[PDB]
Amino acid sequence: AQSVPYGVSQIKAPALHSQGYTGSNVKVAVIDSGIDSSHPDLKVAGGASMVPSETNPFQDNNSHGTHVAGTVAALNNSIGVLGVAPSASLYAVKVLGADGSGQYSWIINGIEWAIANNMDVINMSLGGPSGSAALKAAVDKAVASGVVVVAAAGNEGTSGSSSTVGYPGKYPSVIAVGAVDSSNQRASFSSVGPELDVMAPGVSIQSTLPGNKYGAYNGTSMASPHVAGAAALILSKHPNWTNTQVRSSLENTTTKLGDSFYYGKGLINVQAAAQHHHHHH
Amino acid sequence: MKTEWPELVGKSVEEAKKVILQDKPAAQIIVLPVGTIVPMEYRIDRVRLFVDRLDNIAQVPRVG
Ligand SMILES: [Ca+2]
Ligand code: NA
Repeated sequence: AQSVPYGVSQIKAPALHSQGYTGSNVKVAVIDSGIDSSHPDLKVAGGASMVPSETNPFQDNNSHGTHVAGTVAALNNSIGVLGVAPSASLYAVKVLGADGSGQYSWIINGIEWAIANNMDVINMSLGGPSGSAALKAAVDKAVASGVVVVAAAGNEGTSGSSSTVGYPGKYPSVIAVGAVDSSNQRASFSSVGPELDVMAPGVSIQSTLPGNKYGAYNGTSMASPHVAGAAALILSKHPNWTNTQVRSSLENTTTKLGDSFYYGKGLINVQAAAQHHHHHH
Repeated sequence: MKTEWPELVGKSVEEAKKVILQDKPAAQIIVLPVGTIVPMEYRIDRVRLFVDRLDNIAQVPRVG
């Protein structure tokens, strides 16, 4: 039997599934450590590796990209977990080495590959404390080209009145996502600041792991793909909506939580986002 | 619980490893170049050490 992780229910993804919408024909790039394509609860449609010495994007020797991908798009069947957008076309864009680090140029090349291959959504469950002009230009180009770009806000927690949102989440063109638990409380590690945009579940999130396994992880890494998957659901229901419209629909229909410095606009609600008229609940 | 070590910035990666392992003997320590991008999972058992090209600590070490 399949299980629906609590976070998929919490963002109201099952309301889209019941309407018949599951992210069909929507192309989502998981720009990350690869995706294990042999996992029976994932279907990987394509991809590419930007890591010079690790040329297979369908081998995930880290485990992180596979977990992120299952939250986006684990298959709807009788096994494992169910993803937010279980019919999405999933692309493994490997930009992190097995050791769990990537050069800025590799992430940029992955973003460029996504643009060149007409991805509808990019998820980046990744970050660093500094920007670069080249990084900002790549995310700005993707958004100018029509791609919905979603990233983890960072796991820096608080630091008085300072923003702790990392890059590329901190760029205006990217939707920066923080983490809440099942009671809608901000996780203590979740980055904060005026750049925090929306929140999604990121505590004890069950998903797919390499070698046909499953497991619960924590992080703004886990929160980001709920939002990338929600963007795919919305596009499958409204295939002409632009990235601008998909972004506004998620922002304009959150359930407001606390102060925006800690919670941004609150928890996404993809049921409300995917209606024509938007308001907060 | 001690979970950040701002006093280690500018020290050698060797001294940072020793000090972190005194405070947190079960820590999983990972050394990476400063200015790289890393995945955003939060692991209470892990301490990343970001080093400059001289192998000195270039960012406050913290659990995560
Ligand atoms: Ca399944
Ligand atoms: Na942003």
